[PDB]
Amino acid sequence: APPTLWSRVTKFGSGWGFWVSPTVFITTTHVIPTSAKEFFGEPLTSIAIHRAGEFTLFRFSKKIRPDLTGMILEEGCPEGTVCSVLIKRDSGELLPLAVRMGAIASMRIQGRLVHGQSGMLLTGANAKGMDLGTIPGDCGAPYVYKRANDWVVCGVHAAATKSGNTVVCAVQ
Amino acid sequence: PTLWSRVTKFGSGWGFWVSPTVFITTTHVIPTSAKEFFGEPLTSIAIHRAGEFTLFRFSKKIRPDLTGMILEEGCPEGTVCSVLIKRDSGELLPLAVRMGAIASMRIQGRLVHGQSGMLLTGANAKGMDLGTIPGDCGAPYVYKRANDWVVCGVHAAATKSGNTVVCAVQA
Ligand SMILES: O=C(NCCc1ccc(F)cc1)c1ccco1
Repeated sequence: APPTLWSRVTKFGSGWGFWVSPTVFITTTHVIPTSAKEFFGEPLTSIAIHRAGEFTLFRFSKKIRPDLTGMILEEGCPEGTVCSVLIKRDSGELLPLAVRMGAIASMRIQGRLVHGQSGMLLTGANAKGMDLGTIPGDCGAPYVYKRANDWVVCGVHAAATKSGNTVVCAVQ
Repeated sequence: PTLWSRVTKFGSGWGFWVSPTVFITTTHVIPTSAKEFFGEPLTSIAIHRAGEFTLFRFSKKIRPDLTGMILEEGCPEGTVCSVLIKRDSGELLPLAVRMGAIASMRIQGRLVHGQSGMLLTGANAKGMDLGTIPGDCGAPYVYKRANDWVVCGVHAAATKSGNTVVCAVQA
C-alpha cells in the first residue's frame, strides 16, 4: 500500500486513527481516552466531533497535518470488494491484511453489541492470533481499497469474532 | 517468538528457519558463488536439494531463540495454506492459497514441479497487495493444524496476472 496511506495511520488511545485530510481524523469510538480534553494541542471547544456508534470523526479548525492531501471517505464499500486493513505491529512491521467485504450487519462479539460492515479475512484459515489475524490493539486501523487510479478509505476496524475469521468495519 | 521472525532475506529472495539449525529456501534464489552463509563456512553446511526445494543443516545453532517446527512433504489436497511474504518496503503480506495436486506446470515458459495452488484474493487487483511478485520466491507455505503450525514448502513460481502458484516440497 502507498507510503502516503501508512503516514496517515496514527497511534491513538488504546489503538489507532487515520488522517483523511489536514483537518479530518477518524477513529473507532471505544479507543478514545474518555477523560481527554485536548487533541494535537487543540481544546475540545475548537473541534467538531461527529459520532455514529463505533465511528467517530474529528474536524479541527486549523491544519494539523499540512503534509497531507485530502482523500475520499465513503460509507463502506460494495459487497465483494477486497480491502486492506492497514495494521502496524511490533517493530515498524506493516501488515496490510486482505479482507473480502460483505453486508452491513448487527452481531454480538464477546458479549458487546456491534454494528458495521462485515468481512472475512483472506490471510489464511483459522486466523485467530497475531500472525494471520487481528488483535484488540488493532482497533481504529483503516479499511482502504484501490478504485481505478485512486485509493478510498471506507471505515475503521471495530471488532473481530472469537474465531478471528469475521471482522467488522465501523462506517460513517 | 513470531512465525514472521523465521522469514529471512536470502540470495535473490527469502527463506525460513524451521529450527535453530535448519533453513529452507527455493533452489533458484541461492547464490552460485559463496564461501559462507550466515557466518558459517560452506564446508560445515549439509545441503539437500530436491528440484526447487533446498534444505540447509548447520553445524551450530544459528537461531537458538527458536523452537523446532513440523516440516511435511506438502499438504492434503484442499488445505488452505498461507504464503508468508515479506517485501523490502517493510510489509508483511500473508495470502491464503487453496492447495491442489502435485504436478509439473509451464509457468511463463518454464517447467516447474511441486504442489499447485490457487490464490484466494480474487480476480486480480488494480495494484493492491493481493498477489505474488518474482522477488517473493522462497517465502514459506504454512497452516495451523490442531495447536501446531505446519510448514509444507517454499514459493517457487507464479503465473503473471494469473491465479496459479507452485509450492516446492521436500523429497
Ligand atoms: O476462501 C477461503 N476458503 C475457501 C476455500 C474454498 C473451498 C472450496 C471452494 F469450492 C472454494 C474455495 C479462505 C480465505 C482464507 C481462509 O479461507
